[PDB]
Amino acid sequence: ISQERKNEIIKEYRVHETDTGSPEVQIAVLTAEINAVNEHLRTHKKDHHSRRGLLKMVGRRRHLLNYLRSKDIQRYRELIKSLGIR
RNA sequence: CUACCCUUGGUCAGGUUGAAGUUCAGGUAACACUGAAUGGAGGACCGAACCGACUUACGUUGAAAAGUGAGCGGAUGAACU
RNA sequence: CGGGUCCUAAGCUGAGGCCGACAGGCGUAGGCGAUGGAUAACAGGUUGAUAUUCCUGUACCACCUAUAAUCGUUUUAAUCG
RNA sequence: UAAGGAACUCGGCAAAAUGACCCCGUAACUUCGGGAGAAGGGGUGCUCUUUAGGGUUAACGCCCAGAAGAGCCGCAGUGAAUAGGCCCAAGCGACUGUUUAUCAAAAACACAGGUCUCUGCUAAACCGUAAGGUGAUGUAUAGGGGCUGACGCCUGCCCGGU
RNA sequence: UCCUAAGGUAGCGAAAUUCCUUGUCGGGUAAGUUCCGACCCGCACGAAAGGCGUAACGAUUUGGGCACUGUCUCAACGAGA
RNA sequence: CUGCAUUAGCUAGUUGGUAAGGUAACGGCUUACCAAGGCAACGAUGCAUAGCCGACCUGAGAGGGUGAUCGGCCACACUGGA
RNA sequence: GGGCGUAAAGCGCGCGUAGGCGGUUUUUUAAGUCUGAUGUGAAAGCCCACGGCUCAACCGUGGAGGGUCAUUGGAAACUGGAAAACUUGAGUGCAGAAGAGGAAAGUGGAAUUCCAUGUGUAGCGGUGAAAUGCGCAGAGAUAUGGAGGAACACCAGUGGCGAAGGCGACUUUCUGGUCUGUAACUGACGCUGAUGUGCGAAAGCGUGGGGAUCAAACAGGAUUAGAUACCCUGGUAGUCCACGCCGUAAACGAUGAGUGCUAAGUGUUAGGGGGCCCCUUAGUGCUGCAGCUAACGCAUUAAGCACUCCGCCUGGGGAGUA
RNA sequence: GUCGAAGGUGGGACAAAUGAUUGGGGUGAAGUCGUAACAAGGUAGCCGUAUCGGAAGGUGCGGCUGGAUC
RNA sequence: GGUAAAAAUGGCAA
Ligand SMILES: [Mg+2]
Ligand SMILES: [Mg+2]
Ligand SMILES: [Mg+2]
Ligand SMILES: [Mg+2]
Ligand SMILES: [Mg+2]
Ligand SMILES: [Mg+2]
Ligand SMILES: [Mg+2]
Ligand SMILES: [Mg+2]
Ligand SMILES: [Mg+2]
Ligand SMILES: [Mg+2]
Ligand SMILES: [Mg+2]
Ligand SMILES: [Mg+2]
Ligand SMILES: [Mg+2]
Ligand SMILES: [Mg+2]
Ligand SMILES: [Mg+2]
Ligand SMILES: [Mg+2]
Ligand SMILES: [Mg+2]
Ligand SMILES: [Mg+2]
Ligand SMILES: [Mg+2]
Ligand SMILES: [Mg+2]
Ligand SMILES: [Mg+2]
Ligand SMILES: [Mg+2]
Ligand SMILES: [Mg+2]
Ligand SMILES: [Mg+2]
Ligand SMILES: [Mg+2]
Ligand SMILES: [Mg+2]
Ligand SMILES: [Mg+2]
Ligand SMILES: [Mg+2]
Ligand SMILES: [Mg+2]
Ligand SMILES: [Mg+2]
Ligand SMILES: [Mg+2]
Ligand SMILES: [Mg+2]
Ligand SMILES: [Mg+2]
Ligand SMILES: [Mg+2]
Ligand SMILES: [Mg+2]
Ligand SMILES: [Mg+2]
Repeated sequence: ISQERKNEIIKEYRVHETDTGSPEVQIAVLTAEINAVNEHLRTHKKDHHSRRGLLKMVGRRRHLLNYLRSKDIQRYRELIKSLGIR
């Protein structure tokens, strides 16, 4: 995804100004990137190498979503409805 | 008459099975996929009309120059008319 | 009411035309040709023998004649097409 | 129709047996569809009592349709009539279908599929002396002809002869 | 060693093909020229005049069970033409 | 406190509830009714094998093997039912 | 109280689920842990002591011991639980870097084969030597043109990239990962990974397309005792493309992954920093201590020293068979 | 009358024995055929795969060194 | 660059 679009996503989900590392920001950007590669894979179904990157991104999102639910369930519930992930 | 064909018409009680697809639920990164429900496929199933003619008995100067009786096959189809 | 004085399918025929010892074959325009399209009447009564056909009652369709509310009256704006 | 029960016979030919509906249950094998109604069993009348319902109605009523229990009668309750016999193997043909009108219905024909070959379009092929047609108002994923015949696994060697 | 264009492969096999032949052995039967399995000395199988399998299907051909019975032992009686 | 996954599904009185009956007694123990539960890779279900233990044999120990005599508990009494 | 480079043994390689394991500080709790008390763990036996049998065996008596036991009282370091912090791990941002990483279109040039003509002539081709073959119906050779498929010389390097298998003309589009610096941010969010789930050379299989080259099978020639080979001339599948299937290789570093620690010297790839030199990060080679090893060897790219987790081994054959 | 041992009937499951015949394995004469591997084993060998051949094996494709004189 | 081609076999003991 473009740095412009990424920056827009950070601003939408940043917990505080200057926040770039919160699970919310990281999950949101990951969600965008997963969708973009899923789009690539629809046209290019035999780009196995790119799909592997997508699999790693899905796992990293899962692990952060696991951590957030563990720490703050409200923050989790708000993030999943906002990003439409479940 | 009969064979095939052309054009235009008609007919096929009732019962059964339950394809694809779809929807919902679950499931997935997205798909596969799973379960219900829905759906109504087929030279599909059983069985009358109808069409046929496997067996057998009768009939054999016949009721009949090819039939009758009892069973028998198909019966939405390459159907029958 | 069914058919004709309506329509066309397959098919048949076919002015000229094309082809062919002859006879004749083929074929265009155009015709003909229902098994289909279009198309205005029903109930009751009645004979030994006919009936949506006769009769009784109540209808419908096309056309004609007359009188016509109204509308028009020649680039026409009433009307046919 | 005693007793027997295929001893009959070329051969169970014919006959007998099975048969309805409901419930339980159901194998090898398989192309996963099937096989299957597999098979093998159980129930079925009438009366009374209690009692889930559904359709149509304001309701009543009417129509449909169960369940449980307790009784009654006969040799027997789909009390008549009508309604699969079944199973295990082997050959052949995949299959539905077609055929010797009137001695053969089949393992024969056809078939979807395979393959070879011809054919560039006024196509090849076919009918006609021709004209004119079919092919096709189609155009090589098409059309004619030969052979093979679902599907699965396969399909070896020989071009000397014709 | 001789010959050929090349010498039949896989699979299958007393077979819708096997003369000899009721081959031989095993199974099934009290007893089986049929049948099934196996064997291979294939008279004279063999790969699209296809080879070998094959679920489903068959008024197909074939062998064996269960049930059933006047088919039979072996006939008898009754109804009707 | 036992082996086997070349045993992965198992169960319909089954899991729970309600009521009644029944038992010294609690309880699906049983029976109607209602619901769809219960169990299982932390090995259910199946199959095989086996009485269990105090002990006993061995081993430096940790372990391994075994379950005579004696004592405890359980089960059985020709087989099966009452 | 053993191992898995070469002896038997690292899954071909990822993505991940359960499970196992997990950085630093504080506070608290007390499940594990530690320390007592109480009850109980029959008797017999074992063990120890003593006593009785002439001794011993044996008999008797008293201790001692035997729980993964229960109940209850303390301790709190560690493990666990709870609460609150931290930034070193792990990520994110920001600023840079290189790359045959992947997918899909498009564009080139060399060469091979075939076909068409011109010139031209008696061979060409091939081998150890031959022959089959091709050619005289004009071959081969040479010149020019056309058709088609496949692969990309030079660059090119123990070079680069990728989890592995792999990836080499160029262009564009889409897309994955990695490294350096910085220290915005988050704040242990981590590691491994049974069962799962994907990817996976080549050959092979299915459907459709394509067919230059090479080439199982197959056919000639030759060699040979024979030659079902090696060599020669041909040649089909296949080799190529698409989409499915297969799921295996000495899929190898015969070396599982993660983390930290432990002499040096030298080359190279992509960076960073400071004065050609020095320092530094991540790769990639060679050489070589300590240590390790049966030896060979390995040696900061461990096969050294450690901790976590997974897979695997237990004589050979039968057999990777039934 | 309910329940009910034993018994009967039926379709399945599992186990063991046996069966014409057939398959590979093992062992055992100094049997027959060839010579595939070990040396550059006389075509380096081996791994996966495909196909072919009396037999070991051959050949194609990819891979490995656990090969490669000068 | 090469390269000459062909080039089989030989009981178990001690
Ligand atoms: Mg039918
Ligand atoms: Mg009849
Ligand atoms: Mg039928
Ligand atoms: Mg029928
Ligand atoms: Mg005419
Ligand atoms: Mg005229
Ligand atoms: Mg008419
Ligand atoms: Mg009259
Ligand atoms: Mg009798
Ligand atoms: Mg009798
Ligand atoms: Mg007889
Ligand atoms: Mg007789
Ligand atoms: Mg009969
Ligand atoms: Mg047939
Ligand atoms: Mg038929
Ligand atoms: Mg006839
Ligand atoms: Mg007949
Ligand atoms: Mg035929
Ligand atoms: Mg042939
Ligand atoms: Mg015989
Ligand atoms: Mg024949
Ligand atoms: Mg033939
Ligand atoms: Mg045939
Ligand atoms: Mg016992
Ligand atoms: Mg010891
Ligand atoms: Mg080894
Ligand atoms: Mg490895
Ligand atoms: Mg004691
Ligand atoms: Mg390939
Ligand atoms: Mg060659
Ligand atoms: Mg392997
Ligand atoms: Mg380094
Ligand atoms: Mg050799
Ligand atoms: Mg060799
Ligand atoms: Mg060969
Ligand atoms: Mg010797």
